Amino acid sequence: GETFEFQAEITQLMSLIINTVYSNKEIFLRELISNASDALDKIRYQALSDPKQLETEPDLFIRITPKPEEKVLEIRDSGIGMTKAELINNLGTIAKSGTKAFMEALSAGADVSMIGQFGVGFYSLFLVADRVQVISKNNEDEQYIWESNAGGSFTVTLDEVNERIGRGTVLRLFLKDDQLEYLEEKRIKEVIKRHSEFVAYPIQLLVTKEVEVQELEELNKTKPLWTRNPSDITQEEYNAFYKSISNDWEDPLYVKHFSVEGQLEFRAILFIPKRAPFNNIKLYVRRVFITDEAEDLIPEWLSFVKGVVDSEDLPLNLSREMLQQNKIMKVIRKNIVKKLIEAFNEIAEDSEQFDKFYSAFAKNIKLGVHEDTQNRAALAKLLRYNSTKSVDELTSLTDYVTRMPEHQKNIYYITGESLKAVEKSPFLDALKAKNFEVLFLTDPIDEYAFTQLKEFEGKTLVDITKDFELEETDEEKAEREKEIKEYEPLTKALKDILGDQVEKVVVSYKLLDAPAAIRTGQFGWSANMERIMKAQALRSKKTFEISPKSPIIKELKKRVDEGGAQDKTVKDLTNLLFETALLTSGFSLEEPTSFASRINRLISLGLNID
Amino acid sequence: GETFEFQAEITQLMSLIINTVYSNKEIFLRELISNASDALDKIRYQALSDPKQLETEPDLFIRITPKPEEKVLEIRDSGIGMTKAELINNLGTIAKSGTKAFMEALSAGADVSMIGQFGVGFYSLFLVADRVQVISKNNEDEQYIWESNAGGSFTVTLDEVNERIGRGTVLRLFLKDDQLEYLEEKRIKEVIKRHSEFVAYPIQLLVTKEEVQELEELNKTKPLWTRNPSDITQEEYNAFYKSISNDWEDPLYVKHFSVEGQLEFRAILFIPKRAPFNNIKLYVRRVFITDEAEDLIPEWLSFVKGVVDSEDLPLNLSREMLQQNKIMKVIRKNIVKKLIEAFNEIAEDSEQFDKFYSAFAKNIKLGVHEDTQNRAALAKLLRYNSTKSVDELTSLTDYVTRMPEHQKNIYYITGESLKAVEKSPFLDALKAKNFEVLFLTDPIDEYAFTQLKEFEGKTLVDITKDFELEETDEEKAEREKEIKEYEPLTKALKDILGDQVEKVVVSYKLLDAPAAIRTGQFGWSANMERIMKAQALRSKKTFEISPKSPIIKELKKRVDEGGAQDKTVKDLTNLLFETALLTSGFSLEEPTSFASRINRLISLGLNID
Amino acid sequence: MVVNNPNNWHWVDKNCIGWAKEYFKQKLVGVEAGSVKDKKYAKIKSVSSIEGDCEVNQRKGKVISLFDLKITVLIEGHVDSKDGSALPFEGSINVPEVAFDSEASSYQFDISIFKETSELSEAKPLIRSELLPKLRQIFQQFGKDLLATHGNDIQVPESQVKSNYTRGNQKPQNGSGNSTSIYLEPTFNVPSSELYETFLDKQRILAWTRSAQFFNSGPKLETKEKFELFGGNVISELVSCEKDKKLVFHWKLKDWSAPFNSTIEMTFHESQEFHETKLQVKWTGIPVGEEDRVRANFEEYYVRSIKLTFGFGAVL
Amino acid sequence: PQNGSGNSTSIYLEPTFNVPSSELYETFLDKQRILAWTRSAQFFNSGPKLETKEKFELFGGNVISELVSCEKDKKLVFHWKLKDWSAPFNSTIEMTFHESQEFHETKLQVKWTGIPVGEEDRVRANFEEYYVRSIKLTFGFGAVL
Ligand SMILES: Nc1ncnc2c1ncn2[C@@H]1O[C@H](COP(=O)(O)OP(=O)(O)NP(=O)(O)O)[C@@H](O)[C@H]1O
Ligand SMILES: Nc1ncnc2c1ncn2[C@@H]1O[C@H](COP(=O)(O)OP(=O)(O)NP(=O)(O)O)[C@@H](O)[C@H]1O
Ligand SMILES: [K+]
Ligand SMILES: [K+]
Ligand SMILES: [Mg+2]
Ligand SMILES: [Mg+2]
Repeated sequence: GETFEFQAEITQLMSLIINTVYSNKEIFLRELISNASDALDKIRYQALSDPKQLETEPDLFIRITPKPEEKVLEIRDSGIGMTKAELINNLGTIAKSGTKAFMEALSAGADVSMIGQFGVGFYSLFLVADRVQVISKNNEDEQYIWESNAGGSFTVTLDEVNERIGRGTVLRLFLKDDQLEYLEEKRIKEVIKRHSEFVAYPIQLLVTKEVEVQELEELNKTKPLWTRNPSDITQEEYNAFYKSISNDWEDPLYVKHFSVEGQLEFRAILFIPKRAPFNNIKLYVRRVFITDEAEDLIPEWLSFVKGVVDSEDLPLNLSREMLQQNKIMKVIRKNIVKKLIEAFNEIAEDSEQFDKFYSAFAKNIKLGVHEDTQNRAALAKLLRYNSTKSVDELTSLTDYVTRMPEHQKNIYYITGESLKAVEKSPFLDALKAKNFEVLFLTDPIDEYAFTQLKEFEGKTLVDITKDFELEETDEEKAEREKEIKEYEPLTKALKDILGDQVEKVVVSYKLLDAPAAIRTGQFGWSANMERIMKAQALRSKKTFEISPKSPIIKELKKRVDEGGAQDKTVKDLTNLLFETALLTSGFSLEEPTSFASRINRLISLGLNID
Repeated sequence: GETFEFQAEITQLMSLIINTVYSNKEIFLRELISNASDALDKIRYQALSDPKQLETEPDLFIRITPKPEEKVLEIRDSGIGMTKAELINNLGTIAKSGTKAFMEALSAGADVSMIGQFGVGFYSLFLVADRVQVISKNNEDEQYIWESNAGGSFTVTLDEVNERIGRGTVLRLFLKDDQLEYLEEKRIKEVIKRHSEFVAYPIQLLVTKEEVQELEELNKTKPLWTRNPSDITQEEYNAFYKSISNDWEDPLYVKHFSVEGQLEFRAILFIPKRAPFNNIKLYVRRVFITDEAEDLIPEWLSFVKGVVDSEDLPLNLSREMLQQNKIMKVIRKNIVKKLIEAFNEIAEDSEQFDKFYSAFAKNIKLGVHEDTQNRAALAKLLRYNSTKSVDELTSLTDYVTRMPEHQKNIYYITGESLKAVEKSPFLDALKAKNFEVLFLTDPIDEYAFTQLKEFEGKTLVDITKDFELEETDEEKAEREKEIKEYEPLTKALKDILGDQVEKVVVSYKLLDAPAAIRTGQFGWSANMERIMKAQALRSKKTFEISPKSPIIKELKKRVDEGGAQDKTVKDLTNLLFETALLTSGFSLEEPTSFASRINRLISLGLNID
Repeated sequence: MVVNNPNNWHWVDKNCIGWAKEYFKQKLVGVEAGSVKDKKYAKIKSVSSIEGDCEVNQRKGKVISLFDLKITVLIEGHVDSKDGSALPFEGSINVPEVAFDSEASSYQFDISIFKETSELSEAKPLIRSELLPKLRQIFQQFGKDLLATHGNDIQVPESQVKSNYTRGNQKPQNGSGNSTSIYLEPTFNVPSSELYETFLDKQRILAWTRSAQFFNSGPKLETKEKFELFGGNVISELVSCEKDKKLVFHWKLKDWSAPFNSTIEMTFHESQEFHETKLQVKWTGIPVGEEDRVRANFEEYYVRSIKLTFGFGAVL
Repeated sequence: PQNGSGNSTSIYLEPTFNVPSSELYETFLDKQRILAWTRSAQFFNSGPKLETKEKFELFGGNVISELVSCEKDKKLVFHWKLKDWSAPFNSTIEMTFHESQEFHETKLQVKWTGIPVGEEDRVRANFEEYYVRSIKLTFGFGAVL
């Protein structure tokens, strides 16, 4: 019937674009620096074909001059400038991006990396400025003044009351009474060090010293390293770059600089620090900081690494500080983890460098084995622990299976409080007799990784603290069954005394010197796991096994056949051996006062005290 | 100088609202349901002054009828509708909000709170649809059709081929090929439950069952913040809690308050019965904005559930985040102030506070360690066991009430469990002087006591560490005379242990135990050292003996006979030292050596040579 | 579809996970290894599951695709036998990932043959000889045609584009709803002996729930026995159960209406190799607007509640 | 306007440590104890403890400090400067001890002056990590959660 055209309410669109688009008010400085960088790229692209276009102002700089006495924040650049028509068409029309039209005029494959693509980034200055006095100057026109106060209208007047400039645009910002914080030296340097730190052109800031001459300081003192080949970059440049992306004081332990070319164009310079920071990976589009709270970019267990990611081509939002329904992050997530795992393997090739990396990020590597599943096998080869044959240095799981004999089919390990407790545990005597290497786990996060891997190159991970069965000859099983049957009333005697403290009393041959020990029933929390869960701030049955070769156990067996199943002297000694085995196996002792009373009675008995 | 005006490039501005904003694509359903609620509020406001306006379609509803056969998502409402001129101005001009123009034309003190203020929310349906067919019908006009293909032009044609409706607006969304997920009942109810769950008007959904189609009301639970907390019953709060959160159980306590003035906002805060180990959602104009606000609720108080319905909040163009305005801190302190007052009301009840303290013991004590402004208010809720409260729990204010006149410090003790601290040898000293000692069993108790440091003028003193007590003039001379007599014994125990202890002093705070180990009142306690050495995500010792114990007296007799370097005196010294570590809460290094000593005493008792 | 992108400058997304599944349903099937007359033969019959991402995008006129799918298929066939004619066999092929920049040597294939015997040792070199090269050319061609069918749906023709930069880059009454069903497999480090009694012994049920109301005085749960959980809000009834192998419950929430009554089917898959048990829970009958609520709470009131009260596994 | 540098600013911190003033004072001077909470230190003199007008590098050599004045467990003034800082920029940090015998704590009033304008937030967050939390976790002089 009737066909109409879409219109726009100018008196209301200006309020929506300025006030209800950007979250923070400091974003206005990022867009004005980005617009200055785009204008400098236009005159630089024309200087390659016309050197006379750069003779009026050969220095390509960005100068910021705050004036507290006048409440004016002046931002001057030496870009291409705007003519009289561009101040009305490009700058006067909302959503009109002239820099985008300049990118569409040239052929595909140029060396242009301009930032301006939407066309509503200039109006963000009105969040802090009441009225603007943008002054422009082009080579093919005169010098004009663009005055506006976000009141639905602007005026363009020929400049005759201001200083003559060679080429570029001068942005005069009359800040409001409540936005006078952007006139000091501190607030200006915070926004530059946050959004426009890696601008290719130098950003000059006019500071005022004390008696009080005003000077110019380059805010962007570090140049972006992703624009260069990683082979030409030395070690000193990577250290200064790490001290700029983060607030750390020390040098990075390892640098991983890669670049993926193809369907997805993005670069990343990932740094591995020397200590754990206990986000960290920032994202940059067109060499401009977008956001650092990307959760689908880097895993949580891998978030210890520092660095930034240059991903110039990405879907940006109108606020230009958030990405839209990030399905590309999953492609960058798998690429960052893949490059970091390959970087971790390169560190593993060295001996002095991997010792510092593993000692500082031992928890982070083991957290990946517990949480990550697709890359669990790659991270398992990086685990380094101690063993009975590796008491001096840390050994890997790959070196463990190399020293495994031909008759061993499982990987034995043991957990505990510290290294001194697991090295003298009575559970190692059985494996040392059969020449079986047993790993040592000292950190509380070791158990959470082993109950998720469950297999390394076909070898099943078995904990010697739990109930496990060893392989022996057939003639040994025959003679051992007779001793267990002979010690049957001895095991039944220890069961009724302890009661519900243990699940069962069996004769175990995995003990050589210790009289008895306690093991878990292969299900539940182990001796170390139960103690750890009961000691967390933000947050199983026991098996009594005796050794048939100990002289104490043989003496207790002699008391059973003599009718000493209910004697007072035997009940004290069986409870004494039970609570003593709990201390060696790693269990928490209940009511240690009564256990100390048994020791005090033994001390008095030795001192001839009646 | 010529004075021009600001223009707008329609062909580019339209793309700025289509494929540059609204990060998520499910926002189109929320803004369309919100547009239906505003239209229903306009016809409802006119029905109070003109009942004839609500006579065409008296039933107010919002119907959503998905059609997977032709890929059409139809959304019909019975609002005021749009005339032929409104489809060109209100629905054909960017940033033109007819809803906001209707609010500014009302009277003073209106009860209607519409959502439409921006004017660009209607162009969000193009994220999932390539073309829309809006069918409107007003009382003072005919039924028209608003057709557009998300381009730069639209057509308005008189409706003569579709079904005649009484009053309202029908939106036919021709979904794209990749956005066909919004034609199923799962995605439809998911966005409504997430964004438009608390619309005042019922949202009807045409669901096909196994071809008998029926209508289900998606918003079954009406919002409760628009009502007074007095007439709201208990079962209404339980059904409301099960809707804002996926919890199955009933809320333990409900804190519904309302702040008036320049920051009028409603908030119904729920306290669950079990710890959920964000949780507080934000609502503006009966529309869910976001729940990722980190400055709205403290970290230690993140266990509380509920929503906060405010009105004066600066929203962005997408209505999914809040801008920095230095106002969330005012709502932050008001939430904590009301919850602290709510926690005090729970403390008035015995059965209600027992379930709250036993379920959120870590959260209450975490605020004492983290928060400092309300640290004294949170200390009133701390409950612990003691020597005089072995059965039930007692508060810190009840502890000072039972304190004698000669006591000036609050004594406590840390440990791993209640059975370990109840039999500790450090209690015999305070029990003799009739001093109550609290029992700290949780690992977070020491983190809270190391930050409070004072309760009603009483300094918190840990009996595990080194401290001093009161003593009469007759005992101060007797203790000094006995310490200098046992001086060679203290030096005899020092060189044997060496660096294992800092100093060996004769202590009189032990009655039954012959020896004990203390921290030193400056270092980490035995429990604190054990906690740090057991965290998955992550001090000097003092040897004090009791001069009244028969074991210590026998060890003193061996010193004067030249037995300072004997083999038997060195075995008993290391045995007694490591035994005191088990009672004080320390972990024994190399427990195999300690077991080898016990095995040798077993052989001595069994007449084994 | 209608795309309003002047000069194709803005990022326009188009999900193609649906079309990708239908493309593999007509390309992976029907391909065979060898012939039926030979003693060795195999052929894929159907695709097991297609999970991942498959979307096409455009930035400045170039059709980019960053798809990443997890392809798994079921394969049949027969191998040589020592006695009698050839014996049939079944198996499955598991692909880790199919990316956009993957080469021919990058595609991996996890061979999963059912009923592994020593006679079927020649089954692995069979698929690696003629079947694997046939799957590589299909995966490589998947990137070419994907940009050919969905590439024209976006990037409007150059007749309406006035940008040379982008041009050079182009190549009924009121009622209720129906129900649904979910499927999960939580892992527990516990044998099926006590894991079965965990859901039956009333003394143990009150441990990981802390709130229960049993109507009968029986020691443990029996068939056709109702009991309320979580303050009477969770109403479930045991109707069928096997000895440590099957558990069937009639789960029902108090907020649900009368015609809604879900059914939980628990199956025990204890493996003595790793000392664990995978409890396959086949939950059906849940409303469509309640399957996400009962699933997120099952990992908190049923999975983590048991692993923390009885210690049947460590969680962090 | 010529090319130069910016101005200077100041901060004030008061971290609470659970350690007497006698032991905490020796922590910042004993070279054997400095290597514990710093994990890397380079001293140029053979002295057992730090003396007046003595320079030493910390944290791999990026942090240059120098003791210019100190009292008996009461005052500790160091000249703090970073490696990436310019030549004219040289900050001075003062440490004042306040032993509280009633609570068994020591509030170390830190008066740090001479910090560059842009380098303000960097030296404040890292001070709580390399100086405050590092000593509390190495010697057990405070509970960190
Ligand atoms: N300092 C400047 N020098 C020259 N031209 C400028 C300057 N600042 C803005 N312009 C012009 O103003 C136009 C409008 O740009 P603007 O409104 O800032 O958004 P945009 O840069 O085009 N896109 P975006 O920055 O992503 O929001 C640009 O296309 C330039 O031609
Ligand atoms: N279903 C409807 N029935 C009647 N009028 C409607 C309907 N939807 C939209 N309108 C009209 O269209 C105008 C444009 O609203 P809209 O573009 O959706 O933005 P808004 O709702 O006013 N504010 P916002 O949604 O935050 O952008 C409204 O003010 C109404 O006058
Ligand atoms: K513009
Ligand atoms: K509109
Ligand atoms: Mg701009
Ligand atoms: Mg709207």
